Amino acid sequence: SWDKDVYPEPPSRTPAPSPQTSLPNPITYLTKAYDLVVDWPVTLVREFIERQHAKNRTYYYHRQYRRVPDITECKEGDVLCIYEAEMQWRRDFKVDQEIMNIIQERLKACQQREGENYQQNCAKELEQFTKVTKAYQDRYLDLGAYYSARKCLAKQKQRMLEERKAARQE
Amino acid sequence: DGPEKNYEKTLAILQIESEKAELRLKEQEVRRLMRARGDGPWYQFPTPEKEFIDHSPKATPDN
Repeated sequence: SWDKDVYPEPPSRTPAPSPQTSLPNPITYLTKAYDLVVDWPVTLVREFIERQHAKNRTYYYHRQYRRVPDITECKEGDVLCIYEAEMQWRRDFKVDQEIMNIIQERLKACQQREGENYQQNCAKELEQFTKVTKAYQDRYLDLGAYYSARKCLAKQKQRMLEERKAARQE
Repeated sequence: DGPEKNYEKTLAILQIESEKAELRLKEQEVRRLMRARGDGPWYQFPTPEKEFIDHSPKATPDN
């Protein structure tokens, strides 16, 4: 299973078979024999396993990371507070890599299924990619290899100033 | 162990390394002032021992 909201998937619409030839579809036969000889024995092996995994049911949790003071709340030089603001940002920055991948999975998953209509029926997924990319580029692009929170902050302040100077004229 | 230990040790290390860094910069500022002004316990340079001045009455009065 998986969450169908994280990974949206249009319902399948298979036309019902319309066989108007006298001959037998050889696909539909090896599909029966495949179910009896391959699918059926395997499902027993899996049902056996999941009855063991039910007897030894174990649990694990997603770790919670409360929020710590931002970098903006750190006096210059106080490495004790910079360190925690830096660790948090690195955690945040990493979750943003995986958000981008998820948005990319959708766009790739849509391109395949729409097939010859991707130029039309993949607009919404291409729009989220185009939007979530602009945000990503506005946060993390050009930081460099030694990227950190302080550089992320410096890049934002330099951009908030270049836009304030847009209206200071207009 | 959990992440706590490595995290809070790294906090403990960073504090030690940070306090040391400020002491080292403070010693240079201190040594610069004591040496140039001679008003501190360091860089005291010798002056003649006054205990060997002869305080007795002399053969002459004007002394």
